[PDB]
Amino acid sequence: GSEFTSSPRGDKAAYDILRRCSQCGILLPLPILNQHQEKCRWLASSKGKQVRNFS
Ligand SMILES: [Zn+2]
Repeated sequence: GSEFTSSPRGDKAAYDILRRCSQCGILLPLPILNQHQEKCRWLASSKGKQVRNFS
């Protein structure tokens, strides 16, 4: 099988309100997530190397 959520990790009952970043590993509630969204977007936009696209 190739399923997920099948490995040992910490236990909590609030992982649905929190948000996590697949490239940063930090967890934010909601108002502090705005600072992550701007900075993580700026880095991901700036990280543009070996690019090639034409018609
Ligand atoms: Zn991030």
